[PDB]
Amino acid sequence: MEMEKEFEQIDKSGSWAAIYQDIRHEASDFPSRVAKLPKNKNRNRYRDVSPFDHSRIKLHQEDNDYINASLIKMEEAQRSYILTQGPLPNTVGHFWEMVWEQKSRGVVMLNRVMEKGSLKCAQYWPQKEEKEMIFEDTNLKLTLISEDIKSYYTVRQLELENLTTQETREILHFHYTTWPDFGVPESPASFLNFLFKVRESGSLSPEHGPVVVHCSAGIGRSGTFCLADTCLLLMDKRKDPSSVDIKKVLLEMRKFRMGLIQTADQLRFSYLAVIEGAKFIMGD
Ligand SMILES: Cn1nccc1C(=O)NCc1cccs1
Repeated sequence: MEMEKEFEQIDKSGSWAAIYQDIRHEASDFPSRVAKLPKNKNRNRYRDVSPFDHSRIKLHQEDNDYINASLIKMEEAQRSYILTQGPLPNTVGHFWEMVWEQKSRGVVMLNRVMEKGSLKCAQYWPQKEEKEMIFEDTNLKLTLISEDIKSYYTVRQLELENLTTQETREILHFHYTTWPDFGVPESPASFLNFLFKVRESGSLSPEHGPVVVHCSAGIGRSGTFCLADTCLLLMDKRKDPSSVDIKKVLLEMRKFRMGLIQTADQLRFSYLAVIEGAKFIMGD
């Protein structure tokens, strides 16, 4: 079926939970043996969220190459994304090592450091220009260059230096700051505006390594971001945009990381975002 009318048909029939459970039943199951080794327990935020072995990002290190991060490679859309958990106190150096080694231009953050009165990820970037951060375990230096605070998101320019070679690179930090502590946003308008700002920066384009996207577990809000982006790109590429099947795209992405889209409310929000986004693209 088309998307917008499949949408109203699920609303009128109140069957979002049943649709979402079907997706969960059909999703791929692949091994995640490296994630479950005992030496990696303090590298995982949640015991039930792990990268598959076949798609995990490897650190360029001979001691321990493990990070909780996955490469989502979308062949028809010609887009790739790295989805990862919010960094932990003992993995902030690994996180920036990955950004460096994978040649990423941008980092997309969809959570606040504290939500619901608890810490959802480490404070992994510097908050003042004159107070830079040094990660001694991976030999990197990170400096805040500029910060632009808007009503729904903040954009930061960061300098990442590899202290071993003295090479430097500019990294863009796109921080969506207004996702509610409970539920999903009422309107997708500010989330779509944010996605378009990430696109306009070049961070999603083929001349750079894959964008790094995270929330707390790296599967819920993070899944919504890449699902909406890929679906809109396919609607632009195909002769028949109504052929794009958001459930099929989501199942394809779940071949690369488990659990993408965590609730039926996030599934409905993803439909809403793609539907509204397709009108603004045109041609309107
Ligand atoms: C050390 N350890 N033993 C078992 C599990 C862990 C662990 O590091 N878990 C992740 C988190 C640490 C602190 C906040 S979340």
